[PDB]
Amino acid sequence: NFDTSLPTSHTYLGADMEEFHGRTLHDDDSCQVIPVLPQVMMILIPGQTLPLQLFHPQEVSMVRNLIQKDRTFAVLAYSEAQFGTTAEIYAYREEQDFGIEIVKVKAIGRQRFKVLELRTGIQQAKVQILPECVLPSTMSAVQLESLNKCQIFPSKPVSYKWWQKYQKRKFHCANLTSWPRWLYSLYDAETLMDRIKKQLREWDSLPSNPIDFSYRVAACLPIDDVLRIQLLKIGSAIQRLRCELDIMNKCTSLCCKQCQETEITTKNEIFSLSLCGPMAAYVNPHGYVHETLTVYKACNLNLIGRPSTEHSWFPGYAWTVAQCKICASHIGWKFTATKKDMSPQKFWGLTRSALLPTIPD
Amino acid sequence: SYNYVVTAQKPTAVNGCVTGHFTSAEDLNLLIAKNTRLEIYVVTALRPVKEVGMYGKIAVMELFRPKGESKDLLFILTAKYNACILEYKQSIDIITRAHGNVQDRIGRPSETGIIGIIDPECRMIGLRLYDGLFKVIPLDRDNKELKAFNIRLEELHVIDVKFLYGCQAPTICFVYQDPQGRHVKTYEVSLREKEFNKGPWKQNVEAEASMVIAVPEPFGGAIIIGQESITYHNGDKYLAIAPPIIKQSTIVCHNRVDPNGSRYLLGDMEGRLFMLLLEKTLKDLRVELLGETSIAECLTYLDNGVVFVGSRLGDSQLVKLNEQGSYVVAMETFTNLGPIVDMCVVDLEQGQLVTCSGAFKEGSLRIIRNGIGIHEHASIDLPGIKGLWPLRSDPETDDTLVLSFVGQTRVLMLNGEEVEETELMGFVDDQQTFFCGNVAHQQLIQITSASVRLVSQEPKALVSEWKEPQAKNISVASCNSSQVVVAVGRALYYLQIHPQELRQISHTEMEVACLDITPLGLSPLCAIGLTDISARILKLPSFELHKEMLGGIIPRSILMTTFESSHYLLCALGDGALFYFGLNIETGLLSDKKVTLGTQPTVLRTFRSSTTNVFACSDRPTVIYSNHKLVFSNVNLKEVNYMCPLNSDGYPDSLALANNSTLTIGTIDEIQKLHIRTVPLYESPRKICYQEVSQCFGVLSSRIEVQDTTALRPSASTQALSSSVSSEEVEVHNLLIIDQHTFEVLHAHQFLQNEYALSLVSCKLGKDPNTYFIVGTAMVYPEEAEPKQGRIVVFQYSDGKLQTVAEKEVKGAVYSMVEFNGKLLASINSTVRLYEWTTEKELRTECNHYNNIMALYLKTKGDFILVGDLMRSVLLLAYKPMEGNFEEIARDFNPNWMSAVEILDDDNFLGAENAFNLFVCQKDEERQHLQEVGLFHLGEFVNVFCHGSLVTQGSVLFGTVNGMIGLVTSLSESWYNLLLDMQNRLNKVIKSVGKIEHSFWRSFHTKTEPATGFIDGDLIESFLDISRPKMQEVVANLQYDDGKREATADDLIKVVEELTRIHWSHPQFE
Ligand SMILES: Nc1cccc2c1CN([C@H]1CCC(=O)NC1=O)C2=O
Ligand SMILES: [Zn+2]
Repeated sequence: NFDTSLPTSHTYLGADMEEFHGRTLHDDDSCQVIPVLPQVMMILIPGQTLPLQLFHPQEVSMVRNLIQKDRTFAVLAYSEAQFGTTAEIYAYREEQDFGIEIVKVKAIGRQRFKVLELRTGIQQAKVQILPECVLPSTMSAVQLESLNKCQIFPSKPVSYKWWQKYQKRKFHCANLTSWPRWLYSLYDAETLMDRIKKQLREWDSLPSNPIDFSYRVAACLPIDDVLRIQLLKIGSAIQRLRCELDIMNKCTSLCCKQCQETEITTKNEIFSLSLCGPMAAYVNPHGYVHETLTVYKACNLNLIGRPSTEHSWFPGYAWTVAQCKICASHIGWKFTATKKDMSPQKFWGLTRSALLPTIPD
Repeated sequence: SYNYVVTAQKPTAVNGCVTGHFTSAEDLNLLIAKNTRLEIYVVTALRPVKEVGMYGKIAVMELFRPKGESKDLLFILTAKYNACILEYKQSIDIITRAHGNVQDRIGRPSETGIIGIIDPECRMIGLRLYDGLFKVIPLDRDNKELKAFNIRLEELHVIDVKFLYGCQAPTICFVYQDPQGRHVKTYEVSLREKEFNKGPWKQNVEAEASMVIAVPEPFGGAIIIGQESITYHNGDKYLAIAPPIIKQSTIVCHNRVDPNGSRYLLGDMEGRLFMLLLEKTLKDLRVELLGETSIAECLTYLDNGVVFVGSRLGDSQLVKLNEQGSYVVAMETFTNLGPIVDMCVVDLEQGQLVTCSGAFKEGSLRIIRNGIGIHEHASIDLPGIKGLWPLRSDPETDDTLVLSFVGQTRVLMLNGEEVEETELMGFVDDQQTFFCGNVAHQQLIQITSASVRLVSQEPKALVSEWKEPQAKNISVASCNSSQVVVAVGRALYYLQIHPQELRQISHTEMEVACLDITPLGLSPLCAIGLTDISARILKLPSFELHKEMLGGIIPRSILMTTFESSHYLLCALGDGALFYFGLNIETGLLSDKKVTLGTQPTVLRTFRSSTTNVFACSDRPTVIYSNHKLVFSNVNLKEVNYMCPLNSDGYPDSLALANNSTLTIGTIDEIQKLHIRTVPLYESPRKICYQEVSQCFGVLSSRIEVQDTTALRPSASTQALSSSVSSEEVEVHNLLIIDQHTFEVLHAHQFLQNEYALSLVSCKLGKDPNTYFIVGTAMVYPEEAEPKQGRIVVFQYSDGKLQTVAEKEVKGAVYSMVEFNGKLLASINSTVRLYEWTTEKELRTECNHYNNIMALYLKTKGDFILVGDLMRSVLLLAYKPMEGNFEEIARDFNPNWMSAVEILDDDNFLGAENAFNLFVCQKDEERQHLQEVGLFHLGEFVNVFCHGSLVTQGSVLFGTVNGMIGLVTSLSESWYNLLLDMQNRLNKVIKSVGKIEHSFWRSFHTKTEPATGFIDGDLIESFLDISRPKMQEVVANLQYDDGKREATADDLIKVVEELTRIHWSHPQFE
């Protein structure tokens, strides 16, 4: 095998970046005016990491000044745009060697917002912060006071009766309400997270806070720009986790987005080469961003040009352009090992914008 | 949209219960919390003394005595973190010594909930609200604002905490859990440093230990209750028992019996009451099983071995604990409607409410009617009674009851409480009697069909007789103290009463079904009822008319009577109608005013209860009054054919009631009240609906059986007359068929093993004349998180049997069902599905709608459908008849736990949502967006809404976890504006217990926002109780509405009173 922490540290971007201890948040429902960077297209998720490479003096100004000292710009989901996410710069290097100015930055998604107005070649967006909606348990409202003492349980051994036990003791006071234990169970952050864990385990810990967890798996899920806007629209951790379980059951195959009815890969094949997941965002040399998904097998693709390690997002591997056999539409890349001792000798990296999740039959 | 929320039944379930010396140092009090209410009793060998209402859910309530104080003070903490210290004052005030809001800006509320504790030396209140922190309020005389400070806790998951006794400083003892397990620790609170100090001792306790008990100051130390073990600690002494007798369940409440701490009471999760004993210094522990009580939430030992068992799941109790080995026995029961888990209304057209109340062994049906009750003292088996008269065998008080049957009369003598049938000399007993009673000149009178008999008193004899000149059959009679007016079919005669003689005076003729001559000594006025169908008035001696006409069935009863000092005439119809006209004492003209009471013909009698009221017999018996307007008021009895007043040496100011097979003698309640009938089921009722043609209710219910599979006790569902089947604890679901009159369990159907019954409905479908019970089920497996299969079962109850008329398998859970224009509308998982009912007698899917949300809630008006889920997402849908299809109209995703929804009207939706709130969504392109037009912090968890009528526009009732019943109704914008002013001005004037601002209380809470579009009728109605100068203070700047003007106290007094009349009145506490 190879070092799984390497892809998330974006080593292909260069040697070293000055780091900033990020602590600026805007309070809920507020109206903020934030810069929007040109030619950035992606739907960015809170906690997700975003690397960039800037060449236009336009861009290079926006950031140079951003560094002092908000460090945050706005990323938009394009339908143009109804919603988006604040991204805060946590690392930055400014190379002007050969007299050519490049700015490389690593930002992280922070807050979800609703677009009010969009003014202008740099954009500034009028933006209302959407609150992260945090709810107690379903039972904390109807819970008998006498049974409060039992709400903490002995912790789970590192085994399924424990969950039957958990369900029986935590949701006991359902009897006071008009629904069963097993219903309240389907809105229980702790349960849902566990059900999601097991699926994510087949791609082999992680956050314990439901908000974080729900945002971490949100960024892993290979879905399409129209479905990504949906979860982004979602304000609740619970509804995020739920909806996320839905996709993981309902979306087994992955097809060419362009010619639509053509299978590239399946759930079975998805694996986390990156520590972060089966999917992360990566910049190419011209500054374009790709959320690429690592799979073992991929069908109906043609390979053109020569395997190359040039600017490779996976140190140790060379990339070859892969495209849909039918439509010729560029679906992603095949990665091959350069050492005969490395595990995965090949894997496919598929760009998310090129795919369409399908529920077969 | 603008709504009025008012309570119709205050919360009945007990939150907490404390004793101590509060009223006086001498008194011993029991203090009982019922959510937002606080009842104060004095213990005796319980006298209610004072009840008050917080603007707050009572979450902590302790008694304590500060140094150099003469009686205990009371600490309350509300769920909104309103603290206060309260004092009783003798008419009676509860005063606020101290108060303040102990909330923190930061702070994750602890999983184990709020915990309030006061140390033994009354130095401080210790508050555990959040993980990591321990809040301390010093009890210094000069801390009126309850300002406080926090101490950091290394331990983040504390299960339970108490201060200990007998320490050289205030000391907390607590059980906490971390990665290595569960442990007890102690900390010393350094008063000077304001910080924790290394405690006296600490100790890995039982895995499931959860209850801390601080033992008083001989032994001191702490007791720890767990799942299998009870353990004692102090310094480094240590005692551990693990008796079998506590194996079976979980100890969840406790209380100290005596100061010594020798004995403790312990309450199971399942009804068991234990006694724990400390054996003596301290050498051992022993548990004893006292027996079964209501499932206890809280226990208090009072005195003379009497114990208060505060229940939430059932009725609360008083239990007497009585060699022969320890036992406990029930003394008293106190009504709990708590968990109102579902309800329905019978007689929407009286009007009674039926609930599914309680849980496990406490499960019951509650039947709730408003009305005047009757205490019965005696019953006599005599079939066929057709008249009742009180009478007086001797010149003081009645002692004779005369009853008539078809062509027969019988006389009953009364000696105290013993009734003996006798003969009255002078009274013929072979005819049916039309009137008899006491008359003028020391005499007695019997008016039969044949003749009219004047009888003397001392040696009783027939002194004078009167019969028709042609010896004909009398059709109707009427007589008062001194006059007689008898009708003979075609014409009628006027007669008088003088000593020894009754001689005629008038001999008229008619163009007659009832008469009256009640004087308002001699009445110069006469009431008549004639194919001419009119209530005619006639002059005495003269007979020469006023009149009125009624049109349409012949009138049965007529009466002239006086309410207040106004005069009326009453005429009751043979179809069940009642007409009430205004009268003219000297003139004779009549005016105005009608009401129906029940199709069986009505009979009217006078009685005194200082003034005069009228009893009306029919299918529904009714008392009438009054305040210069007249009032309907139902009597809590099944039909009574006849009544009369009875005042005896044995039955003073009492009543005699006769129906078809029984005569009853009873006293009659002065005020109305709520009459609750309880049908214990000994299992959890889950749904109810009312099938009128089968005259019975369907009730979904479940019971808990334990593995090899068998029940824990006899249940409704195991003790039905007939029963059918479909063929570690488990759940067994049934449909019960409960008879509507006798509340017998007529039938129990039992669903499939692991089949969960979720929804129920009674209805007609398509072109089928039958009414069906229709259950929605779901298949519940432990391995399977998401429901993947379920049934819709269509049952029919004919004869004594439940038949299965049809099934429909469905690829998921049937959460909800509503009958929808003769079709069946069912929500299955995340689909909403509409079914047609064919002639093949099968449910055949017409259409189907998938949503982003699991269709938990379904409600309909006309063609509109409201779809909702646990998470508070609502969808408005429209069935399109020409499309055979659904259409989403509006939608609103706004994430909060939601517990119940209802449609108010085409454009407005009511909902209950997290932290005991109510909200209202309004319909009015991108106007598929619903607007939030009303919020209100209710203070209850609503389970069920239903359209109803208790007796403002429309009416929605709600039932609640704490057992409170509420009412919601619409107000015009004009009234909302008026009442909003009023609330604010009433807020300036009314003293609130913990000095909590009404505004803060009603503010929508989770986030916090002000209340809106809701009027607290509970607050408005208190306007009536403030002083006359305060009433005028409040109405100083209010615009009333006619055609507007400065409102007066009297305009408001009558406005608020009309308002009190739309729900049941509250009972006085004392
Ligand atoms: N050279 C070139 C020119 C235009 C686009 C792109 C490239 C290389 N590249 C990707 C290829 C896969 C990788 O591992 N790193 C990259 O940077 C592109 O997306
Ligand atoms: Zn293609």
